[PDB]
Amino acid sequence: KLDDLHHIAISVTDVAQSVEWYTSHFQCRIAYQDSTWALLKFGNLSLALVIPEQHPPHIAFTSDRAGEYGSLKTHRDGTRSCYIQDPSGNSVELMDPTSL
Amino acid sequence: LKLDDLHHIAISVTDVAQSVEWYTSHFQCRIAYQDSTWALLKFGNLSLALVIPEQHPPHIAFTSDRAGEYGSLKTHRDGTRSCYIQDPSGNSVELMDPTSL
Ligand code: NI
Ligand code: NI
Repeated sequence: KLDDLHHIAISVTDVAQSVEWYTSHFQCRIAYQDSTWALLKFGNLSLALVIPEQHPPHIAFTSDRAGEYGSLKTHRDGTRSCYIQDPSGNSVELMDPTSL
Repeated sequence: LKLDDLHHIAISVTDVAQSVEWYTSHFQCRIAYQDSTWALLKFGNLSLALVIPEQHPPHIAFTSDRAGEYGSLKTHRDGTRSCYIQDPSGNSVELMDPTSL
């Protein structure tokens, strides 16, 4: 039972400009969008386009042991996750599968 | 109608050996490939690549029925094919020919 990626947040310089580009190149759906970040649903996961000042980039995994690495925070959408960094300084989020 | 997939992500790390240890410790994932310049970790729904940026550039790869419409496809040693374009912010984007997978 391999852990899954849940979503990847990459830095962009202009959210509307990015959403225009990704949706014209890729078969995807705009799940959420304002002026500081956007979320694009793909078939196997979702891609957040983020202004790093407003929403830092990161990669999120599901983990049965997310709690063992940090205290789970509850988000407005009802899911639970915590953040850590890998040895390089990359932001890694561990989603609580039970909160999905 | 049918959504495209993210096929893999390659993120920059400072040290491939240590990064492999960390990810394989924190997550249920399989090492699929590894050298001193990069590694490929198999998760459930895609693969994660850990690259030294100066050897293998970080990028996100998507499967696309129209990959060849955006750039000339390149058959890689492993048989698969893909082009590389750039998003407005300069993020490297690889498009995979689904028939080559
Ligand atoms: Ni997140
Ligand atoms: Ni690639």
